[PDB]
Amino acid sequence: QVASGRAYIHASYNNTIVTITDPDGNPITWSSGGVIGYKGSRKGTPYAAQLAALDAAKKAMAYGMQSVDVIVRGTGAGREQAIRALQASGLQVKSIVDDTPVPHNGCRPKKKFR
Amino acid sequence: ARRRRAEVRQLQPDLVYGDVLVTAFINKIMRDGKKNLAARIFYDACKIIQEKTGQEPLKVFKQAVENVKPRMEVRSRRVGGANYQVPMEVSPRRQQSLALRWLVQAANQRPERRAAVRIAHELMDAAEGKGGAVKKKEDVERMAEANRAYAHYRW
Amino acid sequence: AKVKATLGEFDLRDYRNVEVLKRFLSETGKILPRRRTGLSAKEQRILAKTIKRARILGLLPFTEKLVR
Amino acid sequence: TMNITSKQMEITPAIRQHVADRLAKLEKWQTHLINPHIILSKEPQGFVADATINTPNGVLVASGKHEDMYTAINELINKLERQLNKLQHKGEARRAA
RNA sequence: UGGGAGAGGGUGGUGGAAUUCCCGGAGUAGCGGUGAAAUGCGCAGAUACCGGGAGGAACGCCGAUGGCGAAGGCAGCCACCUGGUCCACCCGUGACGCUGAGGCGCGAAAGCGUGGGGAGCAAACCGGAUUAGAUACCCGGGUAGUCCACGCCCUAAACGAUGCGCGCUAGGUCUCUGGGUCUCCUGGGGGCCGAAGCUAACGCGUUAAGCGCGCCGCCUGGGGAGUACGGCCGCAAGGC
Ligand SMILES: [Mg+2]
Ligand SMILES: [Mg+2]
Ligand SMILES: [Mg+2]
Ligand SMILES: [Mg+2]
Ligand SMILES: [Mg+2]
Ligand SMILES: [Mg+2]
Ligand SMILES: [Mg+2]
Ligand SMILES: [Mg+2]
Ligand SMILES: [Mg+2]
Ligand SMILES: [Mg+2]
Ligand SMILES: [Mg+2]
Ligand SMILES: [Mg+2]
Ligand SMILES: [Mg+2]
Ligand SMILES: [Mg+2]
Ligand SMILES: [Mg+2]
Ligand SMILES: [Mg+2]
Ligand SMILES: [Mg+2]
Ligand SMILES: [Mg+2]
Ligand SMILES: [Mg+2]
Ligand SMILES: [Mg+2]
Ligand SMILES: [Mg+2]
Ligand SMILES: [Mg+2]
Ligand SMILES: [Mg+2]
Ligand SMILES: [Mg+2]
Ligand SMILES: [Mg+2]
Ligand SMILES: [Mg+2]
Ligand SMILES: [Mg+2]
Ligand SMILES: [Mg+2]
Ligand SMILES: [Mg+2]
Ligand SMILES: [Mg+2]
Ligand SMILES: [Mg+2]
Ligand SMILES: [Mg+2]
Ligand SMILES: [Mg+2]
Ligand SMILES: [Mg+2]
Ligand SMILES: [Mg+2]
Ligand SMILES: [Mg+2]
Ligand SMILES: [Mg+2]
Ligand SMILES: [Mg+2]
Ligand SMILES: [Mg+2]
Ligand SMILES: [Mg+2]
Ligand SMILES: [Mg+2]
Ligand SMILES: [Mg+2]
Ligand SMILES: [Mg+2]
Ligand SMILES: [Mg+2]
Ligand SMILES: [Mg+2]
Ligand SMILES: [Mg+2]
Ligand SMILES: [Mg+2]
Ligand SMILES: [Mg+2]
Ligand SMILES: [Mg+2]
Ligand SMILES: [Mg+2]
Ligand SMILES: [Mg+2]
Ligand SMILES: [Mg+2]
Ligand SMILES: [Mg+2]
Ligand SMILES: [Mg+2]
Ligand SMILES: [Mg+2]
Ligand SMILES: [Mg+2]
Ligand SMILES: [Mg+2]
Repeated sequence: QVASGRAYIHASYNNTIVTITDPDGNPITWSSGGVIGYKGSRKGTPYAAQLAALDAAKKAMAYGMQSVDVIVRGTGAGREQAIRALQASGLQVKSIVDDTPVPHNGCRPKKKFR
Repeated sequence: ARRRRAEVRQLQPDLVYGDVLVTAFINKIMRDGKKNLAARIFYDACKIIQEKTGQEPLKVFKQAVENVKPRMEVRSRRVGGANYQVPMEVSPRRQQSLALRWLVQAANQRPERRAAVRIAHELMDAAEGKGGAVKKKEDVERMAEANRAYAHYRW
Repeated sequence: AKVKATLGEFDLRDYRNVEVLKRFLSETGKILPRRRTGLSAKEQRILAKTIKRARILGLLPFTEKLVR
Repeated sequence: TMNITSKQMEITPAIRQHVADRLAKLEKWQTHLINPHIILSKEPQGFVADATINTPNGVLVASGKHEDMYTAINELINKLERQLNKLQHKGEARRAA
């Protein structure tokens, strides 16, 4: 069991996946917009993310998780609602950092982002 | 409509109970402009929920109204290329109106023959908790709870 | 609150003045605009070019995680 | 069903049928052809062929004029195709965003 | 002579972010994608997360209505080699000048030949959708090619649809780069607005499309047609 750890939010236009890990970054448990029961574009909404965050706290708290630094990646719509849900869950949420990957103009992107 | 909110008609209180909501139900019973008939069908039922239930028609009546008032409803909206079922909160004017409408409707499905009997027995089941009248409310609500995912698409 | 004010004279080429240079970077390690440094077009070029060498020597970051 | 009205002219069951063979083009879109009505007539310049048809997604209404009677029928069907094909695909555009 | 600015060009190095793949760990019922979906991927352990590694390509912020080039075009950072150009002194030469049919060189991309490289992307192609149908648009895959060297090809909305040089004809303003004596004054660029004037109008206007001189290229109704024949060039495609 681990009392302190990391909560990751991968927030995309299609979905919000949330995984909670240990202080060493190795996953304890994870939820997602599909896990709580949605298919298709529903998996992208904030309610979708809100359920995945809460099922992720609900999950990790059952292992003794208490404190979590929050890490956020991606400009999804259900993003800001995922962080609220983590705080209003009962987890010490000691930080929020945003490690969103931006390339310094690297690989040419697919036609739909050009 | 297209220029301002039309004003809600106030309705005169009745003369058997002096209530403004007992009247607004009387109307919903009334067919082809025969209000005298709308009265004696309703009132006969008030006798009924007294004969078979030692309590107050106006008490049974109003409680059944608060038992069919749909707190949440869905109201469609075409977002992008799909007509989603967005969950709107309901106006207490509309809650009133749907409850009164669904009562007679859920009543005028019942099996017993005379109308006044169906109006009492449906108010005698909605005031308690059961009845097809309440089912409409409970169904409509679960239709909105199931679609709270789109509750942000509200206006 | 412009950056060039909160700093008396300084060399716009001393790539080893991490203390002065680091102020010209945003809280996400990025090179700040002219609207925020107050350097003219002429001098803003030399700032950026020496931030970039300072990064290569390792004295300055290329990017920083955003905290809240 | 399919109704045909020759106003102030005489035509034949054969000619009337040729109209039906020509409205059948609109069946290509596989949408309901509700009470289609073909009105024929003769101006001092050539024939006029009118048509009102309603579908699940709207009505079609056009008029084709020409010297040749049958050539007016094609132009009428020419304009009816365009109105129907728009009714079937106009709502497809505004899907994004 | 003495200074400046700059993604100008070439060569050799090297920095960090991101994607993909492989390896280690940890973990599980989905992930991905769309307008909504499905193909696809996933209990043979995916996605999400941490560590290790390989590799190619492009350089985030700065970055701009910006800078440079004769045009095409040029953007991490370092160094070498190299071009064009502006400024200030008014020292030297002594009309040495302008243009320029031919000629020669340069010439985005795509394409070609030999060899290398190949992460991402992606013609062709396959499959899913969309749809009346959908040889498309959207989605999941994917080969040339995109990248390096050398050699070809020589095209373009190669655009300012505005050839070059010189002179002359209000100004206001914003900006880049110099020089003063630094308020401001003046040179060289980049725009905007406008005097006169021009223009069929739209618009141009000291960055002329105004007023003038020199020289070059070019036009002479639309289609046929940038086609045919011929000739030259090209490996071919195809170019003139
Ligand atoms: Mg989705
Ligand atoms: Mg009714
Ligand atoms: Mg009903
Ligand atoms: Mg019940
Ligand atoms: Mg008929
Ligand atoms: Mg007749
Ligand atoms: Mg007839
Ligand atoms: Mg046709
Ligand atoms: Mg049309
Ligand atoms: Mg010199
Ligand atoms: Mg591959
Ligand atoms: Mg693994
Ligand atoms: Mg990794
Ligand atoms: Mg930019
Ligand atoms: Mg420019
Ligand atoms: Mg002299
Ligand atoms: Mg002399
Ligand atoms: Mg010359
Ligand atoms: Mg020549
Ligand atoms: Mg070329
Ligand atoms: Mg090429
Ligand atoms: Mg080939
Ligand atoms: Mg080839
Ligand atoms: Mg090749
Ligand atoms: Mg070969
Ligand atoms: Mg490959
Ligand atoms: Mg296909
Ligand atoms: Mg198909
Ligand atoms: Mg077919
Ligand atoms: Mg396809
Ligand atoms: Mg594709
Ligand atoms: Mg691909
Ligand atoms: Mg091939
Ligand atoms: Mg080949
Ligand atoms: Mg090529
Ligand atoms: Mg080459
Ligand atoms: Mg251009
Ligand atoms: Mg030019
Ligand atoms: Mg031309
Ligand atoms: Mg030119
Ligand atoms: Mg100046
Ligand atoms: Mg100065
Ligand atoms: Mg220039
Ligand atoms: Mg100027
Ligand atoms: Mg102007
Ligand atoms: Mg004038
Ligand atoms: Mg003239
Ligand atoms: Mg001027
Ligand atoms: Mg002057
Ligand atoms: Mg100029
Ligand atoms: Mg002109
Ligand atoms: Mg010339
Ligand atoms: Mg001709
Ligand atoms: Mg050609
Ligand atoms: Mg030939
Ligand atoms: Mg040719
Ligand atoms: Mg030519």
